[PDB]
Amino acid sequence: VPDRDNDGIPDSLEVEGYTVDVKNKRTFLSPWISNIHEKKGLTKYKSSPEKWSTASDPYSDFEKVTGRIDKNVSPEARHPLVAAYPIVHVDMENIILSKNRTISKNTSTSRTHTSGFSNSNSSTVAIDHSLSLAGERTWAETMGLNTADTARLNANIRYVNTGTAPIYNVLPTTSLVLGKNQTLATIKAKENQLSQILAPNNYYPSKNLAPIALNAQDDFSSTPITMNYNQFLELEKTKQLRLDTDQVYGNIATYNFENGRVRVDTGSNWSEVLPQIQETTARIIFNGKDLNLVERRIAAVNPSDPLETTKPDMTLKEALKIAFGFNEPNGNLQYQGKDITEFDFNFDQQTSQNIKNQLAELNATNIYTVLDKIKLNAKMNILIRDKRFHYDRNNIAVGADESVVKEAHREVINSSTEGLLLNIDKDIRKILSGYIVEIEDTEGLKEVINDRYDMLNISSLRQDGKTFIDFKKYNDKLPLYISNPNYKVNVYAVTKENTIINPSENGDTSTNGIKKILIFSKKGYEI
Amino acid sequence: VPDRDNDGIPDSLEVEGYTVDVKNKRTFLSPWISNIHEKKGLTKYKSSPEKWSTASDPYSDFEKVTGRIDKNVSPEARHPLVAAYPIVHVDMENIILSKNRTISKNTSTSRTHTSGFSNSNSSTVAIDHSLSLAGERTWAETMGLNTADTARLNANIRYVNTGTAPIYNVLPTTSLVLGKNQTLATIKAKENQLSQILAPNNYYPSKNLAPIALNAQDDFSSTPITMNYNQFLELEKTKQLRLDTDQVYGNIATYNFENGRVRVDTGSNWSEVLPQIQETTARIIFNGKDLNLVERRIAAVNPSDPLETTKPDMTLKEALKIAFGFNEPNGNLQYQGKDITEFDFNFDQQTSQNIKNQLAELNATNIYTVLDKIKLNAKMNILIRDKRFHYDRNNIAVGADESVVKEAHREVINSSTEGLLLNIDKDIRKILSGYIVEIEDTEGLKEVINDRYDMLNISSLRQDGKTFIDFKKYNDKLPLYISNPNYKVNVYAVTKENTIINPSENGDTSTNGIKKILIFSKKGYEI
Amino acid sequence: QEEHLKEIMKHIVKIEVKGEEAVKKEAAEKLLEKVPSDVLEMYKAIGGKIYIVDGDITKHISLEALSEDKKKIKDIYGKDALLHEHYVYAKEGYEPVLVIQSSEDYVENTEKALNVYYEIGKILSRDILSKINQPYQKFLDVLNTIKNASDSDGQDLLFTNQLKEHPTDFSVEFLEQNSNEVQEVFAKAFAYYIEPQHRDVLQLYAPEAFNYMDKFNEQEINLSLEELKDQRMLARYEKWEKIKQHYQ
Amino acid sequence: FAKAFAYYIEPQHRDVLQLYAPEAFNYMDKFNEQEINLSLEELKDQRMLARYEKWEKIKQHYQHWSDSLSEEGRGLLKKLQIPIEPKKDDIIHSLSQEEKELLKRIQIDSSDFLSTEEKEFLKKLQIDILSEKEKEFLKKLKLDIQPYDINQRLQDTGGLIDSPSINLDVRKQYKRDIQNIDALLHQSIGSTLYNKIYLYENMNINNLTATLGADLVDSTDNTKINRGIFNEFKKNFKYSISSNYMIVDINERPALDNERLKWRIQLSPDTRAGYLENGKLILQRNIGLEIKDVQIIKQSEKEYIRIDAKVVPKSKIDTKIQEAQLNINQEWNKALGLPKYTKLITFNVHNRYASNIVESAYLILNEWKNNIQSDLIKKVTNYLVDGNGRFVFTDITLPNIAEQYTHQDEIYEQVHSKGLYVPESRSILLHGPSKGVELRNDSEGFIHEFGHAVDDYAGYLLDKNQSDLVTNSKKFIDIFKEEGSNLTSYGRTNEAEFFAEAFRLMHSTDHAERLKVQKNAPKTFQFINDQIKFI
Repeated sequence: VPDRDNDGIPDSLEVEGYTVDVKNKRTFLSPWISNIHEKKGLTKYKSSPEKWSTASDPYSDFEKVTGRIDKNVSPEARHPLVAAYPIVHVDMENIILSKNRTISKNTSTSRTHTSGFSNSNSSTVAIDHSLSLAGERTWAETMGLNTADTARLNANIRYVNTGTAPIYNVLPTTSLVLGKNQTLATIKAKENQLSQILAPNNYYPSKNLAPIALNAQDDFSSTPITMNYNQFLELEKTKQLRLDTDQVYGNIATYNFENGRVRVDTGSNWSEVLPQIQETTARIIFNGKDLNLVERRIAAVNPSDPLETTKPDMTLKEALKIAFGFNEPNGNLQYQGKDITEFDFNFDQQTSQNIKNQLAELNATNIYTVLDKIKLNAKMNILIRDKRFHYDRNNIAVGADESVVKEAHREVINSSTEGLLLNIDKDIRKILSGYIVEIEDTEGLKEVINDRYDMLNISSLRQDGKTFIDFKKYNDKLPLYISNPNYKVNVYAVTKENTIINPSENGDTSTNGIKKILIFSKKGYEI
Repeated sequence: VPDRDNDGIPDSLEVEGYTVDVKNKRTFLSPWISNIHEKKGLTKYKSSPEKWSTASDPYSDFEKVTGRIDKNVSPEARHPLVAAYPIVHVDMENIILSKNRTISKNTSTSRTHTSGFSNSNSSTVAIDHSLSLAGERTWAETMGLNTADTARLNANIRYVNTGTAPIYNVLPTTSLVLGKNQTLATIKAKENQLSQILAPNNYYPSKNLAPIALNAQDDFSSTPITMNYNQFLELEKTKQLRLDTDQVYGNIATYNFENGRVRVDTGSNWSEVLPQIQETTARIIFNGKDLNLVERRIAAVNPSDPLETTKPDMTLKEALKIAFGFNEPNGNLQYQGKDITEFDFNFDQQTSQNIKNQLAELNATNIYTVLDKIKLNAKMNILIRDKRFHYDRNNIAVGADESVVKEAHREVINSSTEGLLLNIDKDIRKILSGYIVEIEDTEGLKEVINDRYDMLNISSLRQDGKTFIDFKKYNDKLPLYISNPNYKVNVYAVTKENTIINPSENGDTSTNGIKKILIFSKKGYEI
Repeated sequence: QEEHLKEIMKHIVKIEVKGEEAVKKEAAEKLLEKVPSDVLEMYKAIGGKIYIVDGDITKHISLEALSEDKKKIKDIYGKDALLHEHYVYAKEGYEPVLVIQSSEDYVENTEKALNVYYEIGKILSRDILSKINQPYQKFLDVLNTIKNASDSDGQDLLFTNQLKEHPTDFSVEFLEQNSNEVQEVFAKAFAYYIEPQHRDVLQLYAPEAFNYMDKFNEQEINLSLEELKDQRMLARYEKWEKIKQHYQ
Repeated sequence: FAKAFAYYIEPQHRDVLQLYAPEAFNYMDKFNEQEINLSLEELKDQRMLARYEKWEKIKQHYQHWSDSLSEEGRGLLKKLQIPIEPKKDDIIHSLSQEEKELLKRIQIDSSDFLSTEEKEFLKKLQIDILSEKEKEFLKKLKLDIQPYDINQRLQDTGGLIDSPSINLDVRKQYKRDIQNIDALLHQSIGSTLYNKIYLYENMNINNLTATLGADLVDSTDNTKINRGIFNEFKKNFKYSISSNYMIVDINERPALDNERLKWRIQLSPDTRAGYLENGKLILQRNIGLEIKDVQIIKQSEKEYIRIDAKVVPKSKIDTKIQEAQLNINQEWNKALGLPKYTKLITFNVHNRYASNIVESAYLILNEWKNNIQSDLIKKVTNYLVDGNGRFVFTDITLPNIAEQYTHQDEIYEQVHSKGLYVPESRSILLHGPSKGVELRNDSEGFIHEFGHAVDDYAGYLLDKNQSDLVTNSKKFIDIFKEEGSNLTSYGRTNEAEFFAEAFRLMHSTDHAERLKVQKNAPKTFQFINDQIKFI
């Protein structure tokens, strides 16, 4: 039996379909039989008879499907047509400031993607704006910063691997940037210190250990991160930073046939492979799971190249099926309940043109029908986002239609004079910055309790996942008073897009010019 | 005879069952015969026909069972289905403090485990609170500490290997942490100095030598462990320190067939193997032996992976049988007398769900019955702790039900006016902080001799394991007086959980608000 | 590295289990195999045959009722031993009989095979050849060459104490007057010669004895059978039958 | 069928077949590479013209041989196909004395030794003219009324043509005719004109084993075969040897009612053979055949047994018999306690059902030991070895082996039956092929013969000088006069058979039979328990 690619599997099997199936204790490779394998829940593999690794990453077609492989490659990447490679970005948990009266705020970071969008990781941190201290109005004064002073920046970060394969020795160099181009610092690539592993969906260091301190705390530079006044001003007006990271990972862990040992070979290095993967696969970005950008690459054919025409034709439907988890309970593509029709398709200009052609030779207008007839070619970039939410320039979930917001609140488990304990779907509370509470006199007056832009963070989360809104937090540590059991109690929610991050022109602090959505309205009797 | 895994043993033998048995002076491998091998007390081995090492650690199926292996690997790990790997944690024996009149106290450490528990070793020290010196009330003053001063910390530590395999060159880096995230110091990884061996259940340096001084005593840093005042305050209120250690061990010792030489190969390093083990085995934690957390890993099947379905099915009962020493005198699982029913089973949320399923397809509710019908899958975490003791958040033994405490004392070997000489079960005296002695007037009065919160450590241990309570220790070096041969002498015991570690609000030192259990009450003439 | 695994792997992995009792039969048959067949035919021709018992050799019908007195036996090395413990005894009489206790360790070890071969050599010298007085001058000549030779420990290896004290060279009369001692020396040499691992020792310390036995087992044993047969009337008569029939 | 065939032929799927359908793979594996070349011929075997073309092709090659045939050769070949029945006038003219008048008034129909055809023969013989001296003259007469049948002599003697079992003149005649026939078959089949040639022969099951032949055919519907007995027949049928002259056909022809075996025999170019003008071939004697397969087939609504076979040198099969001889002797010498090298279970077989005889030894003895008291077996075996006796399993008639003829010495003293015990030689003979007119199986035949031997040793222990049985002692003859007729009619014949019959029954495998003998002959039961005590 011929086998040109020298990858264990014979040619015909690779072209037509095969599957590995365990017979009591021995595993053997078999040609796909329609009737005996389908009942057993086995996947029909296909691959290239002329490629030692159809995806082009460092694991052979045979190794992947057979399980002889670094046991850390994520499961969904075991299928021969899904490239397995790392994607490391940096997540900053909190910062602190002073001058070479310590501004200590918690931060939230999200992996970003913007638009002709290219293969380079960047993240984006947002510093909390809410006033942890009552008296700390205006940062410029809480820290004695003068026109001729300089502030020091000291943050905590952890690395997150959201890819599909482990990195071993190296940790990426990564540069912090404020504004458009003001590079404050480049985080050194520590040497011979990352002897641990970053498996997919893991943190370094783990959630159980102190996070890696950004400032060295040693003698390398007394304050490496100096920062002039004007810069500090820029930061105060924008409250946003960027973290750009490159692709310099370590070596690769390979499987040895003589004894099954996985040793990090010093010859193979990810910086030689990534270009290959990136130039021969179609890339699909999905924010379905938890509104975070998950990126996968599928091996598609490229007409111009002989060796490349060898790869099995890949239709979009299958791509979604094998890369993310879509299935067919009733033949309708859906991801854990949500039908495929609730998602957007966005394409780069190239891919757009190509798909318009494909839709023309078939005489169809709605791609959601002819979904299983769209051929993927190499280098297409596709963005599938939930259709219900509003988005900003960096494709981060930022808001939503008010009506959806209301349905998300229609389940009042209990109500009293001390607050609400709701049970809301975990995804909505990442596009709500806070709530405005107000009381209405029986004759139409309006009293807003937390009537300051930076006093909205009143919604905490209990250990049983029930959100609890506390009135006494930014009140006077006093219960909630009502001048009339007929006075209505109104609760409003403020979406991210409509929030204010700095005092206005004339330093207005009132919540007047804020687009507010009605979220609750029960009279005194109900409470 | 075919043999794909290339591990010496043929396929059929590995799948069906075999055993090694010494025939007068020559050792040979045989297929298991039910009737002629059982009377000889030989174990029935099974393994994977497609894995050079079923556990996935660096010793072949053949080497383990035949004995050709580093003679240091612990006995229980010789069986092919039990992973052999190291588990190193740091034990701190005593500390001393001063200012850049030195408080030198002995400490006790316990390897910890807390809850969603992850694969990283950490320990926890507790500093003795009892007053060694009468006049040393309030640490803040025994050391001339000022608001703008700094104290120096100098402790002694030893490394403990509680795993099942030896480490050779390296010794792990480990960082001390007070409170939640305040890292006081990271203990350097001394270079080319741990040329000795840490066999399982051993100390480095051995119990017969001075422990490794933490402070260098050289010129590297005058006081590497600086510590601001506020830090010192937290420490004074809590008396707890955490020791987090990572997994960077050395190389691996391999067996050479040509001459039987065990050489440390510089290519293979435990930091490449542990991930494999950690992702393909079920982990069982047991505190049965001496109330210390012993962790073992057993090779279990993982449905999703072809190569992995090859491993022998593992039932919970057999796992306990081969990993820890449980046996069946009368067909009832037991560990040295204690029936299996005296232990709790706690499971991580995943494993919990999985086992609930397993209990559903069998229609049973008490797992203690259906024990031999529970299949283990990869990645389960199971925690088996003694049902009789109360436990704290870090699963350390901390207290117990009063009835057990009283029953543990019903054997009065001797009683006089100078103290008791008991013989108690070695495990109980690890949850008792001390005793309150009092004398009772014939009309109900109450005189507590050692009436101070920090004066409880009055129970020593004689060289024959007989506990001796000394009254003259925290007395006035005088014997015990009794105002009436009819007056009862009452003794109470205070368990750790119910102890106080700092003076109260108004600095009360009296044992009033301490939950005390009566342990003894004999009249004046019954002594 | 992969090469070595194969030999150790083969030595240790018994593919199938022969059985509990088969091994015994296979062991004994292999042992008796190494002795030249012609000896077995001579033994059968003179009567009694070897039977392998399984239990305590001390208690068997054939031997319990005869030779009770000879409970003291001396192994090949000259150390005493009691018959019950010993694993092989033989008896010379009207019914020459040889009894061997079955065991599974005759291929694996060698010290037990040496005692068995020693007994076969004793049967050969005392019961077969003695009917023809085959040990004679050639044997006496080698024997005599062993006693007088440069510090040859060979004597220690083959002679008992009685021999080391005959001052002069060996004489043809002595063998006649004393014939148990010489037959013993013959038996020992025979035993050491058959067993592969001891063959070298023999040729090393008693060269002439090795040469003698080599030519004896090589081409001087068929003559023993033919000459023995020349005593049997029926052998002569069958011979006449065959010769007259064919050329008739 | 088609599906399996497809998966097996396609290289890549063959392994899948073997993994999920092991049995199917084995069947197809054996099917497509030897039997397949077979079934083609049978298709051609249906077309008349193919039959006639191959027959004619076979003719010319033997044309030269046929053209050179003399008169003596053809006359001999004539005699071989049709036996010559004996002519009455010759025998009548051969007696002429007082014995014939004496014979005149004899109770003819009272001799068990005679068979039906011989009774008929004598009854019509009496057109030319009891417990005494007349059945011995009838015993002699039996050795003179047998038909002159060369082929019968050849299986009865197993190729040992010098057997003194018949009159000398007849013996010379037979030797001469057979040697002449041996010279006639000088032409080998070997040619460059043809490859594998298959020939056919229809055979009656009763010729090989009358024990199986009685229940082979389904009791209700004669067109079906009982699968249970078939499996037994097939179990150990692995090789066979033909010592006599095979009369084979060329084209399959319909068989008679009693022929249920349809043989397909392949030949070798070296096999010597003769051609017959009537579409038959005469094969040389002493041919060895290995059986490759045994199956049930259907034809014209009736079931049959298809048996193939391949000709090979007889020596190759003979080696199997000697190696079997050594295996059984080594195993039982250890199991009994006999000297390592004894020749005890020697069996010599030269017939069509050989392999079953050998394998059946490993069963008759297993049933023999587990059913008899260990000490009796050991003691009697010891007695037997003390002499030159050996057990003898054969497939030729008993009168021709060796031991039986010599000691009796009279020509007329010949006896043939299912089993026999010779005191002079102390040997037990078990003829497998025949079926006991009484016994249910072969094991019982053995135990019966064993009884005669035990009776001899038991009688031997009482006194060494005198040769006598336990019977003939006045303390048993009387016992035979009272209870002798309370069991089967066969044992009523005389004391020796009675003892043997009682012995099997007292040791039968069916406890019920034992109870029967308990409640029907209470005296004998304590007597038997008293002779066996001597141990």
